[PDB]
Amino acid sequence: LNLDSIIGRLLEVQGSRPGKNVQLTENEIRGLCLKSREIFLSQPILLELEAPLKICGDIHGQYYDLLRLFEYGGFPPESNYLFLGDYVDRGKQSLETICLLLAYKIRYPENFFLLRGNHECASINRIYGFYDECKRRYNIKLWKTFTDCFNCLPIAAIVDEKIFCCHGGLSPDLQSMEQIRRIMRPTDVPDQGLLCDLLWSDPDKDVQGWGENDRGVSFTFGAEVVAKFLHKHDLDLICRAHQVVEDGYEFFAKRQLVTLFSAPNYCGEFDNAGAMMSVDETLMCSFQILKPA
Amino acid sequence: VKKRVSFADNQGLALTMVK
Ligand SMILES: [Mn+2]
Ligand SMILES: [Mn+2]
Repeated sequence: LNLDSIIGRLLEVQGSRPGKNVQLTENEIRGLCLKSREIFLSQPILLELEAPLKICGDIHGQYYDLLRLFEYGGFPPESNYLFLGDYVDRGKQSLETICLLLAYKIRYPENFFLLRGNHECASINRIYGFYDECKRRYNIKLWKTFTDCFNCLPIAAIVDEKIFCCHGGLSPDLQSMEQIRRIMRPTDVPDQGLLCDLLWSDPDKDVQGWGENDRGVSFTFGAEVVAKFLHKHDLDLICRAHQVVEDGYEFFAKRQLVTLFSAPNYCGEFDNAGAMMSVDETLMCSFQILKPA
Repeated sequence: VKKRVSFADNQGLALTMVK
């Protein structure tokens, strides 16, 4: 794999006027989808991680905001990074986004980690724009390779046995961490159950126990659900994304949970800001926020 | 042996970096 060349061409459009693309060779990308896929299957499905690192929420193809993130927090391995799914769809440059991440993953597999989102799934990114982007710029079979790569993504992580990181949130079927480790890869996302709720569920201010999710999929949960889950597993914080927030960060249940969103002006239909939780080795968490004019 | 999660805002330092 001629990796340093690929990463170089991906960062060549930094400073250019936004909207300019990066088109890699069809083979080069397919190499990323295989080399990264192997690294995923080697590392645990439940990532045991050590601070210090930076955690970023949804990107959703917004590639120039992602470049603004690294330009702010430092290009790897200057910092470590954890990403919470939703790399593709909605944005115009999903291919530039996902490739630069998968390249860094292969580049520094012990200091760069990508978690699965509800859009890293064929049935979803078929609808919202990653499929039309692959068919246009390349072909269909490349999308199927992407799918085979997405299936083997890791699901959740735990930063020093205290912070719990998943895309969506909690599941009623999750009572022990071994239920996560026993999940096999490759895997599609089933419409119901544990794996589905980890990428689709949402924190609800209005309900206390569990409730029906307006997405038509998974469940909501309340401030009571967060207090019991952190206590039973001896955890202090739950970190997730999956939902847009005004400041880029937004606490829940007396700072027990935080929602991260790293895409400013989410698909040109919001005034929102992008944020990024910088955690030093002592598990002290302060945010870095992106914002337009 | 086991560290704890402490916010910078909670511990007397600014929470937010603007750019
Ligand atoms: Mn999402
Ligand atoms: Mn999303």
